[PDB]
Amino acid sequence: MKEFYLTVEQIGDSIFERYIDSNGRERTREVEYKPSLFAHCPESQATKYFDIYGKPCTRKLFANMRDASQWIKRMEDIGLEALGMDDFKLAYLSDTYNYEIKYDHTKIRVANFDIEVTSPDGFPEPSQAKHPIDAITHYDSIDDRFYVFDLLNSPYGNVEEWSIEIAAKLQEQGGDEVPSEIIDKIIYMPFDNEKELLMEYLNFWQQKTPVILTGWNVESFAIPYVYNRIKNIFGESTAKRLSPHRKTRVKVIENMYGSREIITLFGISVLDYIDLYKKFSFTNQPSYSLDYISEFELNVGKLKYDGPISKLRESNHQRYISYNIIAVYRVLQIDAKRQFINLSLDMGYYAKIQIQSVFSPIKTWDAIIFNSLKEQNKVIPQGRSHPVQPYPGAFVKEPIPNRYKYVMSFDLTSFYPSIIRQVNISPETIAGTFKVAPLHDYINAVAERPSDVYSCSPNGMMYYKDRDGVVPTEITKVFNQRKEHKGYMLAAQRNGEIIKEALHNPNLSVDEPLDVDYRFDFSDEIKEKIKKLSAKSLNEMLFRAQRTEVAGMTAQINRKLLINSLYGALGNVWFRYYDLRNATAITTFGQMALQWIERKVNEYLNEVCGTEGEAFVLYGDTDSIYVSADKIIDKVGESKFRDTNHWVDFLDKFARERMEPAIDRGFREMCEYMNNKQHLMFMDREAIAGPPLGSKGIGGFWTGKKRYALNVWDMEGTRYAEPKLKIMGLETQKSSTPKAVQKALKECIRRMLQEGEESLQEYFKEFEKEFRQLNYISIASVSSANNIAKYDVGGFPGPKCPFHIRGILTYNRAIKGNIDAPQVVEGEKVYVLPLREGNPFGDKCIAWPSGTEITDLIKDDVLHWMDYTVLLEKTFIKPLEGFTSAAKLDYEKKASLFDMFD
DNA sequence: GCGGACTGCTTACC
Ligand SMILES: Cc1cn([C@H]2C[C@H](O)[C@@H](COP(=O)(O)OP(=O)(O)OP(=O)(O)O)O2)c(=O)[nH]c1=O
Ligand SMILES: [Ca+2]
Ligand SMILES: [Ca+2]
Ligand SMILES: [Ca+2]
Ligand SMILES: [Ca+2]
Ligand SMILES: [Ca+2]
Ligand SMILES: [Ca+2]
Ligand code: NA
Ligand code: NA
Repeated sequence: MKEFYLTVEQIGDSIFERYIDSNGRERTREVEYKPSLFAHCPESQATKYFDIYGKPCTRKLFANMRDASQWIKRMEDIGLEALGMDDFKLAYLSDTYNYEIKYDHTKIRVANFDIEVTSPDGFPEPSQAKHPIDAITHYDSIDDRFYVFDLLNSPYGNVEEWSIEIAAKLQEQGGDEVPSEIIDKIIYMPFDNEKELLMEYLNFWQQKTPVILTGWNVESFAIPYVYNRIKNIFGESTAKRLSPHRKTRVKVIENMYGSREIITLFGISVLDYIDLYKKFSFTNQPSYSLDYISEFELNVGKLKYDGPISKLRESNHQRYISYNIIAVYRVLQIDAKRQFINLSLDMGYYAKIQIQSVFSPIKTWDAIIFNSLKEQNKVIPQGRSHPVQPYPGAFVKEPIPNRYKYVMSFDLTSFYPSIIRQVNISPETIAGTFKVAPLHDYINAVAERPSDVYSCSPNGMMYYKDRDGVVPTEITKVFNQRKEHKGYMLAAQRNGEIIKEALHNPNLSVDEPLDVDYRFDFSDEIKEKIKKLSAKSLNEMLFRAQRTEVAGMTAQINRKLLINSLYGALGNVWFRYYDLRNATAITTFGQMALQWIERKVNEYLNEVCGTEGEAFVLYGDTDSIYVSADKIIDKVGESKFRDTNHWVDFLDKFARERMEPAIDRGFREMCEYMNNKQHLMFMDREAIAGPPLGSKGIGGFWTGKKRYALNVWDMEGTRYAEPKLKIMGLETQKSSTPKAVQKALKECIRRMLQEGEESLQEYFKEFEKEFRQLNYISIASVSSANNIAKYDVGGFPGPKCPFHIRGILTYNRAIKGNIDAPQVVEGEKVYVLPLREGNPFGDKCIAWPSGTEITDLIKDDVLHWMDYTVLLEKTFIKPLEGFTSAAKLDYEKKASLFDMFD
């Protein structure tokens, strides 16, 4: 096989590289890299290098890397540009690996670990590291083993060895329910004392030095605590053994009171899974405890234990260790589903960066573009200092707040990247400019054709139609990867519905789940068998179909993020190719493209459906149009339909065979208008919404911009077994909205759209009645908690103190001085509850860390003074009033003169 | 007292 790097670092005039050789062995080489930078030279001076603009450049080799840096600084003083890749690690990887990297992940040592630190002094600050580490579970992906380091003797209690026999038993058997599939992969190691533990961990660390280091909050807690604990005990020199190059860097962001440190272990790529999750999951959770996320992602039970964590080791050391092992495994399970590690490796080796740089799309694109330009023997420009400037973006149509029975939406495939490719927008493809007419002139085609020679954007920019651009070239390749993975995803979704249909007629028999590749559509042979299988087989297949879809989702939605982030990078002053001319060219073209096709779609419908002058497009956001399909249905009449599935098939056929061609013609013309390089405005049909046939449901409604709900039957080819609700922006979709209210509001909407007003009022009356019996957690609001100290004036709310921040200050007073009572962490999210007047807490509300039960110290008191009617009004009533008034409905039966009867 | 205009904060949707 071909060789591939693992981690690269720059230390002085040396580059430290860990890599896998052509035989598969992990090695480490120190290279005194001689980097080359460039400078402009006379046109006379013959050369092989030219900048992206065609200006000749002379290559300049350097004795070492510090020399290349001192030269960059000297060129600045002179006021001349120093071209080339300034980040020498990237240039080295580019040189050393001048080919597409095919990596073997089984050769990459990915390490998952978690530590336990017992502390009566509240949360054990990693900077201080004053409490003994009493447990470490460390999973190694090469060995496929869980290495457990267990401290039996501590100043905070002496315990017996942990039993793997008891750990394997069910909770109900007094066991700990460690998953049986890892029982044989656990390697247990007890220790007489902490020094022996920590020293044995260090030697284990060296024999199996992790390349990728992940876990839950390992960067924020585990890593800095282990580093600082070892430093306090064995001195810094030993604490540096965590780095394979013995070099670490302690970045200080102490954050007011206390000390927060950002420890960087050179030679190791740390990918904290909480950071991978926040960037790549595309969810917003009310809590980010591993327990909460595990339950959300895996549908597993919450790791239950009796007392506080600070006493779990002494009271139940057996469970203490078991939960530490399980926690490590939980992250592995989440990754097996989400596959963020795999995505990071993909993006990492594709771009040729340090793996941990996948968090930075700008670094990612800097490397991709640089490597692309390096092959054509081209020299990249120098990064410049730019001032930030506010510039506009997408167009959002203001909707008329109302109900909408039949709705059909259309969306443009990868809008902004397509625009980049269509117009050939790139730093080096700029041809010139032109005098612009107001945007509506181009939209209405009243303006004059900008150019007959170049590709144009209505922001005034012109680009070459015949030259290939680095940005369009590289964005196209990643986009092609995205289209591939989305196809796999959607096929699994289509197969997902197929299983859900067969689950209506399960076949009582003992069978095994069929061996199919869910990334591809089911064959007729496989389809036929599906309707002849049991429930044990079908439900297992539904699981695998969804795991395939999730794997496809991760792959497609994050390559989508990467390419959209390239557009965004063009508007960031830290990007090497920052250029508002290009950034605006994208957005302004985008604004034109949308409102152009709004007019074109209106015209095609007004005549072909008779009534001319009526607005069919009711809403639009950036690149979508929501078409009112009432008149389309009425032109045939609803009577000519067998069932709901019939007219859904009808519109599906109507949009596919009639609408889309007209839209294509509209974008063919616009492409010609702007004289673009290639037509790539592909608007396919999105959703098909409407009430079930012959029902009293309203189908859908809008309350305003980015706030609507639709009863959808088909979405991008996928025909749902049961109609799925498409809700955007409404309170049901916000993490700040309490769980029970999310359900209640959603059920209100479902009835609103599917069943009608009468059903809504029936469910409303019932919910209001039983509302007060809901668990307090499920009806607590959620909010991020920033700048707490900023609003903390002597334990009391300062001026303009936010509601939730007020709730926190109330909480701090209620648990004053009482250590071991959980503290609210600056930046994390909190649950919020209103309090009735005259409560002993002395404030409008209270707040405590989300994902947790409020401390027993005050829990019983809080449950009493909960203001239910306030919760009902603010969180449930008020948003529901918004929905109903907009759709012109009532959640409560109004008073009539008929009320005078019995 | 209390609603309307404004601002800070949070969280959604492209
Ligand atoms: C979601 C999102 C969109 N956008 C911009 C660029 C997108 O082209 C435009 C529309 O995004 P979307 O229409 O939501 O998705 P997409 O068009 O990019 O690709 P597809 O629809 O096939 O899934 O909005 C961003 O800049 N950043 C984002 O995070
Ligand atoms: Ca723990
Ligand atoms: Ca159980
Ligand atoms: Ca000993
Ligand atoms: Ca789109
Ligand atoms: Ca869209
Ligand atoms: Ca099409
Ligand atoms: Na972090
Ligand atoms: Na069947």
